Amino acid sequence: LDAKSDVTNQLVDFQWKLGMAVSSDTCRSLKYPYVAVMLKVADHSGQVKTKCFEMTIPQFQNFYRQFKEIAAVIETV
Amino acid sequence: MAALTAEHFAALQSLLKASSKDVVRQLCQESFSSSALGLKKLLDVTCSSLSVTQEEAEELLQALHRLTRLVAFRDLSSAEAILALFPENFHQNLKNLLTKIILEHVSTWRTEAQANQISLPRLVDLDWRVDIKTSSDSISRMAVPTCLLQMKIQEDPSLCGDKPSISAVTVELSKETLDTMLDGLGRIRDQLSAVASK
Amino acid sequence: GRVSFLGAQLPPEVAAMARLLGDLDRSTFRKLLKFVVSSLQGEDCREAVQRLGVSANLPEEQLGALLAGMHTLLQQALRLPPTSLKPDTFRDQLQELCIPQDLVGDLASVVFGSQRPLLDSVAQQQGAWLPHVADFRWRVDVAISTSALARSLQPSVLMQLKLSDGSAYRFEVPTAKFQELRYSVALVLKEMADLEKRCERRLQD
Amino acid sequence: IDMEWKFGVTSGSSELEKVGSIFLQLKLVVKKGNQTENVYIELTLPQFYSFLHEMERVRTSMECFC
Amino acid sequence: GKSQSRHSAQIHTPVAIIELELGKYGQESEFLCLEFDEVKVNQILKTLSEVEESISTLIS
Amino acid sequence: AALILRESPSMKKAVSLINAIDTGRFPRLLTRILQKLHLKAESSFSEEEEEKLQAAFSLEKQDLHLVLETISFILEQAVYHNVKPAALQQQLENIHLRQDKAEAFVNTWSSMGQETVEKFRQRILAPCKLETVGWQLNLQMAHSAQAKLKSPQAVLQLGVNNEDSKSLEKVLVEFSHKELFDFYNKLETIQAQLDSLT
Amino acid sequence: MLLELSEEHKEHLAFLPQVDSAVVAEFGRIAVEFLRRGANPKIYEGAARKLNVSSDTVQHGVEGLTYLLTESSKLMISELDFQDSVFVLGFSEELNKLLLQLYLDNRKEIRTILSELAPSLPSYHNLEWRLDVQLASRSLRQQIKPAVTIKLHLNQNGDHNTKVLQTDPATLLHLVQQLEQALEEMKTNHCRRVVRNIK
Amino acid sequence: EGTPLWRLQKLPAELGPQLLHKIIDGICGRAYPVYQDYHTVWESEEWMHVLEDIAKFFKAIVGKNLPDEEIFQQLNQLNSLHQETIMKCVKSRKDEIKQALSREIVAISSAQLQDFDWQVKLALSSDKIAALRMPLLSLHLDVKENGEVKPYSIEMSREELQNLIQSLEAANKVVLQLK
Amino acid sequence: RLTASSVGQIVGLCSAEIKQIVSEYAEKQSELSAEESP
Repeated sequence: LDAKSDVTNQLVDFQWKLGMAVSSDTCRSLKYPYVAVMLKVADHSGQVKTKCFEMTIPQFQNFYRQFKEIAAVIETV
Repeated sequence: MAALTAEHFAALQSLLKASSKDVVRQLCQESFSSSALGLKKLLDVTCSSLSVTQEEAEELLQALHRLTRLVAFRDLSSAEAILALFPENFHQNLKNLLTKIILEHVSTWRTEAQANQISLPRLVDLDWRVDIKTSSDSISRMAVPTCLLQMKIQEDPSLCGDKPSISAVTVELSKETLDTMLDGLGRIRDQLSAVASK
Repeated sequence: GRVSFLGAQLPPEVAAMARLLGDLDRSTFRKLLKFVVSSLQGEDCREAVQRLGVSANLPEEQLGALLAGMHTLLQQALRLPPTSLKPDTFRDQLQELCIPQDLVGDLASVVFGSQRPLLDSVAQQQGAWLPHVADFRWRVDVAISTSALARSLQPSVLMQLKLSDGSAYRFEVPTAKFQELRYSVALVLKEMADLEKRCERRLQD
Repeated sequence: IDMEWKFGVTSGSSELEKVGSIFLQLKLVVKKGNQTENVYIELTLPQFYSFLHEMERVRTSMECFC
Repeated sequence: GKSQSRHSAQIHTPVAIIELELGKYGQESEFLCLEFDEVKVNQILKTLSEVEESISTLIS
Repeated sequence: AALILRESPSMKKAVSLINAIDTGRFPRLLTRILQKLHLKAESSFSEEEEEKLQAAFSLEKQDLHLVLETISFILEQAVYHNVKPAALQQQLENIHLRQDKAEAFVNTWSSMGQETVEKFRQRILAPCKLETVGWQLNLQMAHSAQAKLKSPQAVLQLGVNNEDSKSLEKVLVEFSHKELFDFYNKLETIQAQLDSLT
Repeated sequence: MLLELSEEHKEHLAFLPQVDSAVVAEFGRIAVEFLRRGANPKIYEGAARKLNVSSDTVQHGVEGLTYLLTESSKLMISELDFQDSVFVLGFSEELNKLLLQLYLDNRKEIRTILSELAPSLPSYHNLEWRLDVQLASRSLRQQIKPAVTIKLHLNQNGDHNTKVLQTDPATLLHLVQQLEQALEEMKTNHCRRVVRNIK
Repeated sequence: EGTPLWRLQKLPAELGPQLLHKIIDGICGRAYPVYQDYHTVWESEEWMHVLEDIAKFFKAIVGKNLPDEEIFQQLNQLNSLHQETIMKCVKSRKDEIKQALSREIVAISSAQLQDFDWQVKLALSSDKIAALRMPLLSLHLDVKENGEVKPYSIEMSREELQNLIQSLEAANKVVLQLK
Repeated sequence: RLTASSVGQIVGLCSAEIKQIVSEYAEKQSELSAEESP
């Protein structure tokens, strides 16, 4: 059980959802869009975790742009 | 439970009931390794074969384990040294048998003990993978060496609960830290060599 | 004009049982007494009791009271040593009123039988509050060099300890602290010997 | 970030009266995120020598490009 | 850009490292690290592109 | 390879800055450090103390902090090698240090040098240490399942300092006469082990 | 049993005999202060400033006197034994009387201070009980299941710990019956003999 | 290597519906088919693979709501009989798969509520007073967080219960119109 | 401190493995130092 390819983590699946918050106890017209993500990741033990977090539209587009730049840079060399 | 008393030795006047020495050697090699998992097999073997209760097995295990531990602790490599530990009236036809059994297999116990010494978690395996940092978010490009040392650790099951608790770690180094590491380790190696040659 | 070992005022459990066991035969009572004894060593014997109740057509409300009475009576009886409870006083307190004559023999046999050593041995094991030491292993080192010192040359001791609770502890122990621990242990041994001596001299007057 | 070591010799144990087993202890101050963690390890003589040789190899390979 | 390892003597395949700053309001932040190669990065880019398309088509 | 001093531009800047300050402010802090060089959580200089020292020097905290770090490193090297004061007097002056600094260094090194090495000699690296010992003696006379007892009993408390967590735990143990005698015999054996190093 | 003093500790008591009782009383007051309000070596600086007296030997003397007081109150030895013990120090009879009186007047407070050094064990603090009967659930609507709620408070090394429990009338009766037996042994011949012959 | 269902050919036409429908039942929340029923036809280490392949294929097909032909064409190279079994299985219990998928969407969060139970009681007397007569509602919750089920308990009186019901009804006035 | 005899006395134990390990490490130079530029 020793492999260089896996050092820290490697996500095995990627799921997401799109929804918007309509109302809240402190505000009846909250009404803002949001986007969530669920990551299940595997460590050296061979197990599978589950990490989920929520984002906004500007944060999501920043995420997408950064991954695009990463793809370009990795492709070039 | 007791010390090296007549209780143990007189209780040891029951070991001739076996016909084959293989059972004797199995008992010898499982009593020296006293533990909850390793004791239960002795309990089952004795109760099933010798048709005795639990006390006759437990006290006999106590005696045999204590004898093995004592001889390993003292490193009694001469048969006459073991002869000093017995009374005259205790069975000599069994005393000589025990002496020969102990003498034949001493090195196994002497060596296997050193692998069970208490200690901090011990390395068992490592791997490394040099990497180059071509680009990052805060800088478009570079070419910088980097190291990724990965290691394996085995901790005693007792100190963590019921788990084996074997963990893996990864540390990302740079040039200066590696240089300091190597200088210190080379200094230690030079000290060891000087001691050897002195 | 004596005080029974069962307390100044008889508990309701045993008092009620006195009327209940006046019609049961000897064999069923003996089986129940055997089951109660087997319970005192910590074994689970519920199913056999249920089978006995089913066989003998006994309401649970009466079987439970009978079992409680016997268990409490025997527990209070076994607290004292045989030196503090003679058979004479025993059956005299057991005085026939609401009592069979043929069961006290079984009571004496169970109390004064070959099972009494086992009951005392397990009973002795009930007097414990805090964990006991299960094992003790050590390792003495001799530090030759260190990062902060070219040559240390400081003896040290590594200690590991396990307890019946399942706790495992490992720690270092320098020499001075070890000497303190050894002196404390010796002092405790000496004071324990002093108490052992005083117990005989200060209570046999 | 930081490292420490201790090199010493064993002179006995619970089950062996006399033994001269050498050992080495390490402490690694690794920056586990915003917090800090310490990793304590023990090595034997051959393992320490192999570790030193592997670090020498890594130093050789880490200065190839520049 | 990977170079080599303990046993392997020559490697060129690149990787990407991303660390995520996650934390619920009023609590200490956690960090998550991940590894990637070309194929997985392409798959993640495709999934994010589908997310964007779904965002676009639901306005009308 | 063969250099007790790692001369570098940082040290050149350090000697350039240090050589200017007069002898009237050097010895106090330098002696204040030797008693606390065995700690790395912080120096002997609190926020207000370093503030007033900064006001006296009237430079940025960076400069005085770097100078203090360099002095601490020099002292750490000296205690690492256990050098005689003559070695200091000879070598520090070689790197363009004015004589007042050298005398302040050498006098302080002569003052409390062996105390520092003795302090380091008792340093420990493992994350757990035994710090305090306490015990209580009781006589048990009766309990639920028995009565008319005259049995002594003992309790020991062990102060284990969890230096990893900067916290202290306590272990509660209980003994009888036989168990305590066995423990005492084990400790005596350990003592006999420690007596081979005379 | 008797304070047969150690030679090295005695050497630290040489400062007081060369000092008048007027400052020995102040040193005893300082020992009481060190026990109660804590120790501050800055008081050595104050003493040097106000008396031009070396701090090291003053610290030695105060610590030695405090140690004597602590190990004298730690045993509750009678006054005659204390007088016999200090007869070897070559001290003035007035100073001996002052020491004996100072020790005498501050024994109970010291023993109150020392009792916090023993091993800390869980200890009872308070108990609260509530009675309730279950009437309905999500599966049964008409029920009668009486139970007794208990909140037990325990103190461990200076903290407050709470436990939430439950019990039934028969078990509560058994608990009371057993605990009544628990505090009935101390009125018996064995316990009386043990507690009387010892003191 | 073609559609993930390629590993299903080894199983004859007769034992298809049982495996498929029991797998769908396992997806919905019931038990999954056991090894000792079809062990002769597959190996465990690959039985797990085929199980996962079938489950994920069904989930994707139901979620994306493909038309008849595209589902039909993907199964062209299967057994002459398995194709109709698969299509009929999709046609029969598509709604259960959709319900399970919608439930799993709520799994995208820190914690989820699994189930609960409430008990009502009448407090009669306490150490403070012996005329209490306080009705108390006990609410038990089993909420799954991370990867474990954490139980919780809440004790409420009439006022707290009324306020909670009021807030939940305020939320329900939005939930009902959002549909 | 550990007296100079103890410094000498420590030799009586560790020489069992130091003698072999240092010699082998010098022999390990065949793969470490003797030939690394083939």
